[PDB]
Amino acid sequence: QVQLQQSDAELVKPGASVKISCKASGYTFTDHAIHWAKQKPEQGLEWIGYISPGNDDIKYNEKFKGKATLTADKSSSTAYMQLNSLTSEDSAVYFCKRSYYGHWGQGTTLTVSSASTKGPSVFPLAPCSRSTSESTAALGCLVKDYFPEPVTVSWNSGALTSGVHTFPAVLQSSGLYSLSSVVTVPSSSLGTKTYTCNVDHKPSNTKVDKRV
Amino acid sequence: DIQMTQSPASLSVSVGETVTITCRASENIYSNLAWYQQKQGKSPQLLVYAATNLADGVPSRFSGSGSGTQYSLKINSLQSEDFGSYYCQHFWGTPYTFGGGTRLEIKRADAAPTVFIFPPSDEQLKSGTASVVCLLNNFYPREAKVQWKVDNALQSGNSQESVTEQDSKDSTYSLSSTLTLSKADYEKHKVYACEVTHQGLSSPVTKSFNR
Repeated sequence: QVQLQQSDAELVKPGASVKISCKASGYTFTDHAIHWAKQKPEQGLEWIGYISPGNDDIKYNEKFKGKATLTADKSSSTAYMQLNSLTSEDSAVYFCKRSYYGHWGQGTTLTVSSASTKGPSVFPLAPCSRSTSESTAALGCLVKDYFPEPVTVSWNSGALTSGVHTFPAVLQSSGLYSLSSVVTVPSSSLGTKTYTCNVDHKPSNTKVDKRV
Repeated sequence: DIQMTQSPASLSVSVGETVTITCRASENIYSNLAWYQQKQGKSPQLLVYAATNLADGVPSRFSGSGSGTQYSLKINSLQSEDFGSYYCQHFWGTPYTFGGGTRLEIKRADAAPTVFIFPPSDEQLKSGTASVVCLLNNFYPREAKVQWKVDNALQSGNSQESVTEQDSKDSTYSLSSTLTLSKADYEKHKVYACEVTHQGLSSPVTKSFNR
């Protein structure tokens, strides 16, 4: 059934140009417009335009003729958007779509910066002693000093959902991000389970699995 | 260019109540309007297409109303997982505009933070910077205040907070506050103190460690 796989995040240099794929799966590509939308961090989305693969009809939101160029390749079912002369304002999540009312893709995160890519340092968070408050202990990982967003934390290689909390990444003084992912267990359990946090930073292929 | 205007912008409304989010087109979309709910780093989902038609998995507690220029989303037995942003989009006449969004926090009665403090891990100390993290877990409302005392010096300026989305289930928040010090400044003090205030706590709780 309808799946649209987008490119992973890209860090791109100012004044340059990035090219985002939307690889359409599980439907026939050639009779459905793919629309593009851009949502910045904590804001609204606006519509970029659409590229109907097939009769190659494209229409752009006027504020984007020039900065984007929608394009499609009829054979691997991939629409593309290219964003030209990238600038800080172009940093946002860009999304593709299946029709008028369709299925959205996952979102590709563009950071447009001058800075270099840093994969994260994973620090441990574990308390100085038990009975810190209640019969609940907390453990966590500090994914400190990485660039660009996003990092994904998972506990026990996906097997631990009950009690994790991974905070929104924070932008530090240095211009790199930090983020804590903590888990709360009852105290009983310090020994019942092994805690592993798996940190992923795909923009710099850094994959760590810490244990706490 | 035909602009949709959404109202209200924010809504804190209790479970079980009934919500009404309206969205007015600047001129007439002919009931080509979609409503979306977007949660916190994800793809929007389709609630209602064609200004009243329910999208495939949506609950019955959602209805699309409207015509001409005044369209409406109504959620009637509001539940814990109905928080998030709702957006309406009009599909008649390019450009296909988005409304301004509505953020819905589903209201809860008070809950007090359960506070933890974490010392700088040695691996980190040995890199020249030392972060002390304080955690307020599962509280409500979102407004909590954290004060660091590094000895008994009220640190004003060297901490950053971050807060989770409300939980799908219990509708409570959590918050971290990272304090950042040079290896120097952390090794030249013993008491590190996280002191949390929150309506819901009778009297401010303070967590601390030494070294």
